[PDB]
Amino acid sequence: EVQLVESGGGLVQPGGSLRLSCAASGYSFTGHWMNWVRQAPGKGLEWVGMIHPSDSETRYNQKFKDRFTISVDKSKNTLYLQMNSLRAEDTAVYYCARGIYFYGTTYFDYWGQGTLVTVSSASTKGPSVFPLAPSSGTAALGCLVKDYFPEPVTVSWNSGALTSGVHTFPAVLQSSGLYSLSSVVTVPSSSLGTQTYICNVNHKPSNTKVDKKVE
Amino acid sequence: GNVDLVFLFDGSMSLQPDEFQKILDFMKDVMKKLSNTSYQFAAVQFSTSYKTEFDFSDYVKRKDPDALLKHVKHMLLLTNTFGAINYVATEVFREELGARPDATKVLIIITDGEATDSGNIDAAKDIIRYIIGIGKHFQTKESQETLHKFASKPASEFVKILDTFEKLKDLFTELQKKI
Amino acid sequence: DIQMTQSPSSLSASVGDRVTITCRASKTISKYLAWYQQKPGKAPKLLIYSGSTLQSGVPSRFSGSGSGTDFTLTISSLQPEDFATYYCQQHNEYPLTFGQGTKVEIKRTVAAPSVFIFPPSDEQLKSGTASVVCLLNNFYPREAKVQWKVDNALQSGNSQESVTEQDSKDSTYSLSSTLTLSKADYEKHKVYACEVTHQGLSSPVTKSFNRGEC
Ligand SMILES: [Zn+2]
Repeated sequence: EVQLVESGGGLVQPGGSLRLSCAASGYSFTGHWMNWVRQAPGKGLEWVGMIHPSDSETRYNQKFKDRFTISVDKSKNTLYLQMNSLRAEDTAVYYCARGIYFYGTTYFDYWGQGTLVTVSSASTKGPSVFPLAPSSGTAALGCLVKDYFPEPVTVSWNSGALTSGVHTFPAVLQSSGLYSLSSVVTVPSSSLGTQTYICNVNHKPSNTKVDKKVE
Repeated sequence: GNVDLVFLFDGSMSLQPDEFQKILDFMKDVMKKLSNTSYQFAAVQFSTSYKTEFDFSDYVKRKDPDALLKHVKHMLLLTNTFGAINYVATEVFREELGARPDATKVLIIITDGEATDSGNIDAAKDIIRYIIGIGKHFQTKESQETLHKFASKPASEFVKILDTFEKLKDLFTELQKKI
Repeated sequence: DIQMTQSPSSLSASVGDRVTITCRASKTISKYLAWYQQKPGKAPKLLIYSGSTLQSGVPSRFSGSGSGTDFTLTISSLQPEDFATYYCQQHNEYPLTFGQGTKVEIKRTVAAPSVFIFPPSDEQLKSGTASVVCLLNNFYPREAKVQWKVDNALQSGNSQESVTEQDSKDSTYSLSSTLTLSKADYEKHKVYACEVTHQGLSSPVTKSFNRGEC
């Protein structure tokens, strides 16, 4: 199974640096070109460049050749991306994708899940989870993950054993400057009181793992 | 002692981007196993035209199977096999490109369909040829027998037809069990 | 240099309809153009490469075609799962350039939102901030008004809404509006009503609770 896992993102101060990682699994690493494609919150995609594991031949988009450096570690089958003097615009999700060099130039067929890089001079903050208790034949209960920076926050319920009727809403930026969002789920009106409902609130940047049982 | 080996692989249109890939990896497993030796390879891709993907002096210079086949591009065309075998015999086995006169010239052909042109390979009379028929077009016997002409006799030894491209890993392991 | 323009920047089509997105190029690019499908929050998935060829795994309903400068992605017989932003990129010269995409949304029948209202948790009261959260589940279209009323007072400037992307199966949205106050202005009032006016709703539906009882 071709697998492209990513890591290394988070919050970085302007004029700072950060090195992303792309751990690939499932194919012969030194046989395919590897690319880095970023995506500005809610915008188009942008190509950064490509490198070839076998010897590190590289080809960049000029826009990124001045600050972005690409390298690799054949030993670990890991792809890296060195970014310097980052600015507000460089905030985006950076994916790494394997690519086919056979036709024309290059088109990508196996992408990674993505990594959110936020460039701001604000400080990381841990989220707080407040229960959204159920009504006093369908009822819903949620978890409110308040004040936390930067993004993102992942939320699942009962270790992921409960997926139906689960809605985790997009993070909303509040005037304080922190983010906040909720995560609700609709369950039978009968299972309440007897069935235990816990959400799992994980904020990676601020390394905050909170488990919150509702009611 | 030393043997110059050439890879004449098919980049026709009946090749899927995944099937082509297995062909490039087979050639990569062949060179890894046979590196650290007298051997010194070259590769030429044929379809309608004929391109040498890397010659003998490029090998001695680079040596890394992977890094040599990185700028390879699928041609998606015809399968002019005759013109290929001749191109390899008068354009590739040359000392300007870095062929050793004292070496025994070998050619491994890898096609997935019947030749698309006509002529003869009398120029590559002194070039031991191994042809390999891959799959789904080499199923009936009338087709398998057409590859006999490109190979050396007995064709019984020099011609190898495979059921699937996934059977190339197998042929690799059959050459790891040989002499 | 190579500007890829896509059209339209978004569209809604009933399940089953034949969709067609066009991506025109700056300067010809032979038949080299690929198409990707980005589901919300996930990574683009290759679909079509070299103008019209289907990737192995892509359902037949996806089709490409065109050459030179004008290409078109043709989704014949849209589905409820086919919800996402469809990107187009050329692979004939560097640097590789992409399009701007086109959000393709699934048009359905009207849907009534189920209103709910949540009284601030006391754990948040011991913080000094109260946030009342109102929920509207599985509705359509996406447009829907929410009005906050603290003892018949329309709370303006102190509310925010969170609308979810369409459901990959069911096709409906969901929203979440919250009201931020001071544990001072909260425990200063009892009635807290959430007003929801949706197309689906024959008449404005309100849910609410009393402070100190909930
Ligand atoms: Zn063929």
